[PDB]
Amino acid sequence: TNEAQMAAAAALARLEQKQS
Amino acid sequence: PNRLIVDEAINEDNSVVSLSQPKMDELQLFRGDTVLLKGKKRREAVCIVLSDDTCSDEKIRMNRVVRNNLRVRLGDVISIQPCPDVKYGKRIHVLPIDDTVEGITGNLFEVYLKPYFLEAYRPIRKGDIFLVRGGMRAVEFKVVETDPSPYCIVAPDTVIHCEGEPIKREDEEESLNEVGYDDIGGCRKQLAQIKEMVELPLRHPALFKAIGVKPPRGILLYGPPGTGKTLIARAVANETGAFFFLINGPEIMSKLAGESESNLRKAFEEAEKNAPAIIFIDELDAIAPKREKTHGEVERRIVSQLLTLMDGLKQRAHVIVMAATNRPNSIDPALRRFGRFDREVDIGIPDATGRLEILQIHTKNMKLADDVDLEQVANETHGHVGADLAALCSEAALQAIRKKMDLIDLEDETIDAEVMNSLAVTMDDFRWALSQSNPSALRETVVEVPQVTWEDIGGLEDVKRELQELVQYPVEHPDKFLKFGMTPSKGVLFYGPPGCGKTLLAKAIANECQANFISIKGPELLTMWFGESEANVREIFDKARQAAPCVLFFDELDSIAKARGGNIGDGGGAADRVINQILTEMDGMSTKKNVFIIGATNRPDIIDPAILRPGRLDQLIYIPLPDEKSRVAILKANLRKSPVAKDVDLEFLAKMTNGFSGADLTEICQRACKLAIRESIESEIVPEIRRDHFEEAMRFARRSVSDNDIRKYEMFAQTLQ
Amino acid sequence: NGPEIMSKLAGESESNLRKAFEEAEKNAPAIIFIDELDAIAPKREKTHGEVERRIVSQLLTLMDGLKQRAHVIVMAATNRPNSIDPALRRFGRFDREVDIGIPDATGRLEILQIHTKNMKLADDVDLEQVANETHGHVGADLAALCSEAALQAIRKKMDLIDLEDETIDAEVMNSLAVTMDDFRWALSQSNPSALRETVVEVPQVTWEDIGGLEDVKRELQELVQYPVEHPDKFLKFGMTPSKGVLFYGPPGCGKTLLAKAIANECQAN
Ligand SMILES: Nc1ncnc2c1ncn2[C@@H]1O[C@H](COP(=O)(O)OP(=O)(O)O)[C@@H](O)[C@H]1O
Ligand SMILES: Nc1ncnc2c1ncn2[C@@H]1O[C@H](COP(=O)(O)OP(=O)(O)O)[C@@H](O)[C@H]1O
Ligand SMILES: Nc1ncnc2c1ncn2[C@@H]1O[C@H](COP(=O)(O)OP(=O)(O)O)[C@@H](O)[C@H]1O
Repeated sequence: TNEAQMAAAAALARLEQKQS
Repeated sequence: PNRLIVDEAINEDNSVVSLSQPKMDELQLFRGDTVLLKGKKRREAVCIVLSDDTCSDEKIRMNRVVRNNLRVRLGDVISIQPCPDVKYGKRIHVLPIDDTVEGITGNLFEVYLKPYFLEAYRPIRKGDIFLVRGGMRAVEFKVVETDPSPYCIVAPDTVIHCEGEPIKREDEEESLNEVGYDDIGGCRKQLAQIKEMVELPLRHPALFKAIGVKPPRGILLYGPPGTGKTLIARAVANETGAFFFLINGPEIMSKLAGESESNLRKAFEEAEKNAPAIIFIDELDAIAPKREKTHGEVERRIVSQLLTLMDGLKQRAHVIVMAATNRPNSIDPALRRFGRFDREVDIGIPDATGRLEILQIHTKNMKLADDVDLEQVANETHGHVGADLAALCSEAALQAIRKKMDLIDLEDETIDAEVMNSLAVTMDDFRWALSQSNPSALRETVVEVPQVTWEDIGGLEDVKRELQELVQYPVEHPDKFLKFGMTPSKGVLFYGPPGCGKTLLAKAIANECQANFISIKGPELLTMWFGESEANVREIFDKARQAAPCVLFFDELDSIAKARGGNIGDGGGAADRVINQILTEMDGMSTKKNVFIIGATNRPDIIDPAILRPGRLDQLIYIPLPDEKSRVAILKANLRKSPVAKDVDLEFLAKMTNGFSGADLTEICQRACKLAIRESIESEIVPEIRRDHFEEAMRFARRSVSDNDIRKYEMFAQTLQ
Repeated sequence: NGPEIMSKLAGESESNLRKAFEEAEKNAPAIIFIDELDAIAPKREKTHGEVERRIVSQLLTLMDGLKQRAHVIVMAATNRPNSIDPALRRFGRFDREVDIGIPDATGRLEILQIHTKNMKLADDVDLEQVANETHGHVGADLAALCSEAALQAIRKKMDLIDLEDETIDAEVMNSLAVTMDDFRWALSQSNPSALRETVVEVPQVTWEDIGGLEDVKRELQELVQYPVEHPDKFLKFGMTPSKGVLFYGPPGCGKTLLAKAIANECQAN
């Protein structure tokens, strides 16, 4: 659902910011 | 079904787990969906599922924060279910845990919680514990009140409260700052080997009672001081939950005869009563030195007592004894016999990647400035161990807190959290720390996968391919070697003029193969010969066996022959004490250990011919002086570190330097650079190396191999056909 | 065993050693096994302590007391006969000795077959190839090899099915097979304990492995086999058997294979 994908988008941003 | 084995994660996020796609399809969930984790003692947690290329199908990867809240440990199994009805909350109340808030004061919400939750959209459940790092502290918080229940996503528009006294940690939960596996940097391969040996006996004792398989009962760790030997022993006990008991040589030796043996026995009795348990004996060589090396009765007695207690582990169920020593050969050999400490793990010295990991671990709580480059530090910190890298992080923080924070701080119990969070450590602070620290393991050899690639070697395209066939083909295509009855070579010797890249060749193949590179240099061969300590050759080969897959490179094979006079010397033969031990170890080394031996010499006419016989370095490769296109490649590679003017004609220079080796082309590059520096300095009493600097260098640089030596090298290669 | 006796205080080590002999007589027939003999009775020149000398003397007198302790045999294990008090090897006591050594390729296969009796092996597992690869390994190393290979199969299948309880279902164990990949992994993690020792065995080289030299092959048979195949002919004609032969000539012409081939045909070590 949408609230779960909103949490996922924030988790992906934190992960990619640390990887780059 | 829907049951996954709990393992470690690479993603450290407090609300995320990683699954392999076949389990995401079985659970009918998609990347980014929220799931609930069902742990032990009626405890659960909420998280987001992502994916990676490292999780196996049967495993679920999570961090310590999730395992602690679920009251589960590595190796356990939990149930997973989707929960698509997750929504965001409107209000949460989060308070710190007293155990982690010490030395600091101020608005902890603004420093920690607000950066943590704001625009973060984290799923949380009431009662969850999570860690926020910063300001040189690691502070964990508990969720004590939420309006939605039992879980919700914390949105940036929610109200976050933080009013009340710090909370005391409950007995059902462990502190997130307790030593665990995430505190260990380098030597991750060694930790994996230990986990394979230890996790099951302690986490699943039913398997070894029900199955006719023998557990390990002891593990010996060895390497220089400060490498993490004692850190691993503690981390393992904390992660598995086994009762930990600490023993150390000096303390036991500080007791009188009869007291030392009684205390040693009690340590084993306590481990059994509290089983599952792990006993760690530090300074094993100090508590149990070789009996044949000591005349003291008490020291011989304590060795016998330790050996008896180790053998008693056949009766003490679920007790594993670990030990640490500086050298595997400094302890009584009885300890290493089948049983007791028959399993050993070589910790050694962290490699460049591990050293960076250690620097990153000990800076997780520190603010670093944009100019900080810990990878550059890890590359410069040769001879340093984890204890030294941790010291460098603390010492660099000392400069940051002295330069800026000392003018902010008070002579009081606590420091404001707001100012500590903004305290960045600069590059000059790590550079200062590096000058103050002194490596504790600079004499010991550092064995690691080298960073030399094929692109770093000019020319020799065919030799590069030959090394791939010598090292990779025997294991990538073993069915073709069996089909044609081919016996793979155990090693190759390089010969020819000096300065042609023989050292880089061995490193480059080790790098591509992801194999450890062990470098033995002339001074080591000479030390063993002169000091009549050729027995140390066995330790060199033993490193290759433990470091496998690896490449064992013996440089300057003629170093002893030259030290014996080379062309004149004595009236004897090429054999000597050290080469005899090397040849013996070569014959006793099997290709099944994935160890490939490479030799190099610039004077093959004065080395023991035995090393060239079948079964030894029977593959011979001639490395001539670089040709026209290779010399250009060498000049271009060597100049990658300096600005070079567009007028510099490197092809013209290479055409003139017909008799120059790659090392001699470096001399030209270095001279042209130094000449550019000289002129640049004089102009202030230039921005790049001009053609005039290379042409001037051509009048000072010389070939190291004379025309007579070039013909000798070619005639030798011709003689061998 | 050494450590059990040597760890005890003066007077305790001697009493405990004497009790062991008293119990063997009381329960005769009996066998006393002394492991790590060199730990209690090392070569005299290697120990000077008063306590160590006394316990060695106590063992020597207890061994001599076996004249009265009927039906009691004492066996001891050491690494080298030359590391222990030579007095032990005097007539009686420990005068008889047997060289156990290490297994050869055939013995290693037998050991692997023994330690796999309870193991379910996959069709790809071939213990003969393993026995040939495990050079320098002893029985305790091959037992560890089988254990490690079993552990790999357990992790892959037992945890995969998610069976966590106090007991293990017999049906699951019945289907738990150990593949050759698990043995190869265990071989990579195993480390031979006898790799430093000289290997003595009957060689696999036969005469068919050597090209040419037909007359030399016969000459070795005359020198090595005939003295024991026809001992009455050597005595009858007053022959003095040769104790050895030297080979000379260019290198790489089969000098080593010739020595092995004759050792093989006569089944000599
Ligand atoms: N391999 C390693 N990885 C991470 N940290 C390490 C490692 N080795 C040592 N350290 C750090 O260095 C210090 C070692 O101190 P201690 O635990 O007393 O070990 P030692 O036995 O070397 O004295 C600790 O702060 C530890 O975190
Ligand atoms: N073909 C080449 N490509 C790149 N660098 C080279 C080459 N040949 C020599 N060099 C440089 O010259 C140096 C000397 O090489 P080395 O193999 O150590 O020679 P030697 O073993 O005879 O002393 C190396 O550090 C390398 O940087
Ligand atoms: N007559 C032969 N028939 C078959 N192979 C031979 C013969 N002579 C030599 N070889 C090969 O040459 C190698 C070296 O022989 P070897 O007898 O070991 O040399 P050396 O006795 O000088 O050490 C052997 O491995 C063998 O394969």
